[PDB]
Formats: sequence, C-alpha cells, structure tokens
Amino acid sequence: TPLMIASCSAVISDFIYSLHNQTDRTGETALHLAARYSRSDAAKRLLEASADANIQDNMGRTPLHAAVSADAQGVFQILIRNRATDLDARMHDGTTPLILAARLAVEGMLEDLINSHADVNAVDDLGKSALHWAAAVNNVDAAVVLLKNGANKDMQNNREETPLFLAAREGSYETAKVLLDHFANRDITDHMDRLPRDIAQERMHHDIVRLLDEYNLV
Amino acid sequence: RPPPKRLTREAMRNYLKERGDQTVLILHAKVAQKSYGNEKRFFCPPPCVYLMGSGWKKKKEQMERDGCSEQESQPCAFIGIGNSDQEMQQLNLEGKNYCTAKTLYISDSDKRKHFMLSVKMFYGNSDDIGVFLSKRIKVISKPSKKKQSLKNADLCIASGTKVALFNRLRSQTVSTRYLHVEGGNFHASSQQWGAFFIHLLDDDESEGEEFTVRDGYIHYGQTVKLVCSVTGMALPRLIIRKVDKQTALLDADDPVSQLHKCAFYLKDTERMYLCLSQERIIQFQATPCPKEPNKEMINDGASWTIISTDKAEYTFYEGMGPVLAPVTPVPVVESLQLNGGGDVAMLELTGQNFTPNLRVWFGDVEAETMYRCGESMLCVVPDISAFREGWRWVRQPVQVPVTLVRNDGIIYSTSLTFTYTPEP
Amino acid sequence: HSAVMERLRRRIELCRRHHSTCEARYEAVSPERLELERQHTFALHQRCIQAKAKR
DNA sequence: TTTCTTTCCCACAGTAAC
DNA sequence: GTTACTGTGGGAAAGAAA
Repeated sequence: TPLMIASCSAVISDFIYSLHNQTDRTGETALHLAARYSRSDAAKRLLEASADANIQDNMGRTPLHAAVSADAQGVFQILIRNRATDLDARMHDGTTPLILAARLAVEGMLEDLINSHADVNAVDDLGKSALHWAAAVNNVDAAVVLLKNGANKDMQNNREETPLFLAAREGSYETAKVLLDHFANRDITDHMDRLPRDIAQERMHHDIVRLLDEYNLV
Repeated sequence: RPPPKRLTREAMRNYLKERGDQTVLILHAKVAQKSYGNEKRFFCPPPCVYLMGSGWKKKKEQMERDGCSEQESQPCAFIGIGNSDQEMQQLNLEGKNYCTAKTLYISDSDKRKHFMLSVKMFYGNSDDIGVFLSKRIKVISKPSKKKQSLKNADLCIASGTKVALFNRLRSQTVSTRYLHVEGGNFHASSQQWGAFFIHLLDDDESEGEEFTVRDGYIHYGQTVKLVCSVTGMALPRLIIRKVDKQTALLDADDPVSQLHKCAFYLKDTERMYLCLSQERIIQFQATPCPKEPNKEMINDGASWTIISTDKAEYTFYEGMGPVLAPVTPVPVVESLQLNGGGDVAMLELTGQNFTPNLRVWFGDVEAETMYRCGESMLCVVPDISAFREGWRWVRQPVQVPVTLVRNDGIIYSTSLTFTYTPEP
Repeated sequence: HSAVMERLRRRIELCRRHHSTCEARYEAVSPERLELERQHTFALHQRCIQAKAKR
C-alpha cells in the first residue's frame, strides 16, 4: 500500500531502493494502478525493479489491459516495449488487449499491438476475434489493419457468427463494406441457419441489405 | 396517446425504495428429439414459464384502478419455435403463476441444428408486454446409446450444471412423471418438474452437506449428489449407473450423456436404489442379481431419464407507467469493468441486447452513456459530488447501485453496484 | 497536457458521435418495427378471444 | 469392408367418442 | 365393447463418415 500510493497518485525508488502486493477489492498490483491512473513514471520504476507485468487482478486483467482500457499511451508504450509483457494476455472472460483496442476506439494502440506481433486471430471466451469486435463497433480503420495483417475474415464465433454478420446485425455500413471489399463470405449462416442478410432484413438495416445483395459479387 | 416520458429523478427514487420488478422466466431442456414424418415427440421436460415478482400484481392493480376487467388485465402468452412457419401454442396462465408447454415439438421439416423457444406475451387488452426467448436448444436425431468420447461435449452432463429426471411407464406419454419437490420432500409429479444441481464427488467423500464438489464431466460409477435448485433439499449421495434391458450395470465407465436412461444407487446402504412406484419416491433393493457379479437387474420404476437443463430469465419495471412499446428486448449486464480512474473514470459494460436508447443510472443519477454495440456499452462515472455535497474527492466509500434505464421509462434492474473509493 | 487532453477530447467525441448515429438509426426504424409487432400481437389476441368463446 | 447417425417403420397401450 | 387415433421406444434401412 505505501509503494502503491506513490505510484498510483523519488517516492517509488526510495521505498524500493513489498512490491507484488494485490489489493483486496480489485486485486490490482502497484503496476496495475500505475497503468490505470496512467502514471508513466511510476510504471517505469516498477518495471525497472524487476516487477511482474503479468499479474492478473480480480477480473483477469493485467496492467497492459488496464493500460488500454484507461487509454494511457505512456504506460502502454512502456508495457509493449517491455519484452516480458504478454501481449495476448487474457481476462477471465477471454478478452485480450488487442480486443479492448478494437472496442474502445483508442487511437493507434491496436496497430502498435499488431506491429509488436500480437496474435490477431486470438479470441475471447465467446469466440470473437478483434475483427469481430471491430465489426460490432463499426471501427473501420481497425478492421482494415486487422485484415491487412492477416485476420481471418470468415471466422465464426461460438454462435457461428462471422464478422460480416455482426456488422449486418448492427448495421455497420462502412465496416460491412470493407469486409465485402475483401471478399468476406456473405453466405455463412449463424447457429440458427441465419444469413447476415437475414439478420439485416430483420433489424431493418436496408443499406447493409443493399450491399449484401449487390456489392462486389461473383 | 401520452408521449414517451424520460424517467425522472423522483421516479427513480421511488423505484429504488419500492422495487417491484416484473420478471418473466423460462426453464427448459438443452436438447430436443426431432420428430419425423408426421410424428410428434413432445419436448420433455415441458418448457415452463414462471412469472415471478411482486411487480406483476402491482401491475394488475394499476391496470384495474384504470378500468380493466379481470379479463383485461390477465397476462396472456404463447410459446413457439423461433422462426418456424408453424403455429404458436397458448399457455393458460389463469390464476396460475406459471405454466408448462406440454405439447411442443420440432418437425424434421426444420433443418436448424439449434433454435430457441419464443414466448410472445401481452395483457388481455392487447397491451403489449414483449417477447422473451429461451437459451438455445440443440436438435438431435435420436439419443446416442452408443459410445460417447469427451471431444463432442455439450452433450455430457458436467458437475455443476442442472438436469431434469423423468420416468416413463410402459411407453405411455400420459404416465411421464418428473422428480420434483414440495413440502420439503421428493415427489414424482407428472405435473411439474424440478431442475437439479448434479455435483460430482471423489469416491473418498464424506457424509452430508458442507461437502466439496469437484469440476469434471460425469460418467457412470462416480458418486453424485442431486440438489433442488429452488428448495435446497437434496438426495443423499448416489452413484449413477448406466442401464439397459432392466439391468443396472456396475462395471461401466462410459460418461453419462443426454437423454440416457440410468439408475441411481444409494450411499452403500446395501444395493438399494431410487425408484418411482407410480406414486411417490420410496426405497428399493432390486432383488435379481444372478446374471453376473456386475449386472444387477432392476424393477421398472427406477430407470430414470437424465436431461440437462437451462433457464432464461428477464426482469423489468414500468417506472413511468404504461409504454407504447414492449419491454422486450431486455438488457442483461454480464460484466462491469472500471476504465481508468479519478477525473476520468469510465465504465465498460458488457452483456446482451443493449440498445442505443439506454442510459445507465448510478443510484438516482443518470450518467452519460455511449452505446458501443449490442454487447458493449460505455458510460461516464458521475462526480462523487453528485452524491455528497462537499466532497471534491472521495472522503469515504459510497456505494450506489448501477441500473439500466430505457428512454421511455422502463427500468431494467441489474444487481451490480458501483462503489466510489478513495484514489490512492 | 493539452496534447494528451486533445487526444482525450477526440476519443469521447468519436464515441459520442457513434452513439448518436446508432440511436438515430434505431429510432428512425422504431415505427416500422413497432407496427409490425402489434400486427402479430393483434393476431394472437384475436385468437385468444375466440379460444375463450369456444369454451 | 467398419462405425455411426439420421430416417423409417410399426406395434404396445392409453384416450376419446360412441 | 368397438373403432379410429396417437406418443413412444425399439429395431431395421439408408446414408455418411472412416
């Protein structure tokens, strides 16, 4: 707790000259707080003094996850630049930093993670790749980068939904178009034999239906 | 007609005080025997549909205190098979708080591997309630009495899950009785059916309650303990044995599957089993044995059927009175993570069926909310000041509750509870 | 701080705009959706009424 | 050939309406 | 008693996966 207060808000270094102590409520370590409150200097010091950058807190998040969630560019650079750091870390629900990067509309961390060799076709416990999340959220730029760096465009999640399908359900016209551009298979049914066109017609997403029907065919 | 009303601060306070939520709820099997030709193999157990919650009554009263027949304020309801071109069957909910769907079945005309039950539901005066669906159900062309490996699960009971148990007298659909529970003891009603926790135990297990369960799928030969998911009363230790041709085997390692006839041996009393005597549940011994030292013949009445069970559950509240639309689709909030801290705290919510028209409320405070997608939503933790006059920082832990609220006033309760804490 | 803050203003505005788009996509379609549901509710309610008369 | 899985068939034994 | 019918469960037939 004493080391944690300096990092979370000379102090970090002097106490060190405890460390991996987890809190009772959240279960985060000093590194986690440094990441969350986005205190860059503190995270560097904690790492310097050989800290474990992969301790999971009560929900499975490591400091890197905390880093993306809090959009802390500095702590994030520091953790990815760190070798020990697991980039394909996993929360209890299977969520990965590459995925939070897709979801929270954070500038560039998704590509930095990709460039620093994170697995792109990794998936959450529901079996959703970042490309799937990218479609749900209609994050076109992330969708392009995931695709250029070899994502599986026709990947199916536990419910047999492809990324094109989630875009069809939410009506992500721009991402839906990009997936089509890349020849995404528009004929892959979900677990209840439903075409993305079908999910789209139901939600009255007329443009996505227009695209499924006439865009980049044969 | 009265324009949609934004839930007000005061209305929220009232709700937090009273809290008379209305909640639908659907219990059912995870599997279903597909019916061929013009047959009809009804879903067993029969999908029950309880209507829990003090709110349903408050709604009944409110409707009448506005000129409604006993017949105008009666929740109605039909059950069906997802998107199938058939006919939804009606459930009679008069006076009853629940109702089973005794004659549901899936033809082979339907090619889907899965489907989920659709339960349409409105009030007598055609006022609309919503459409709630069951968790997915898998279609099987016939149970597999053959061998079952541990790669194609979803078909193997697993310590922790729930299951229903029913006995079928001489092949007559009208006999079927399910292990149930009422008045503290185990019945065998051919009316209701209970879901049971089927915990796996290591042979070196103790006596009664306060025992420890261990993960793992269930194969015959293990010591399992069945508990009533509702009442709590449970059956003393047992050993599920694969059966066939009236013989309760002892030498069987095979993993228990879906819709598998099996007998339940007791706590090494001797060789006594658990049976149904066309009435209630009473002891037994299974005299026959001289066939082999590992193939104890048993009397027809304890060869139950094991089937795994799930439960879909939705709950809402009319926080601003009647609404033009249905309360369906209901928001389930599975995970609630904090994002950052202090001056910027935000909250990522993940769950199902979210929609652009919800704001999340922290106690009686409405917080800005950004819709990401059906399963993800973000919102902004409101300054601690909004809960403690002076406070420019969190002087002490203040735990308010989190809750989703549609734009027309429906309020969907969660269970989660954001707690403000001092920034270390 | 202005550079980082500027990145922050930029992120929320993006979330905010995305939300605004989805809500409007959703609301614009509400009438079409609500009228289609009521049409079905009517059919059952009509049937619920006749089922009562048969008794 | 094997080994299953999915479709067919058909006869117990209850119901229902005479 | 007589008749016409209908879920079920068990086993044969048709395919489909080794």
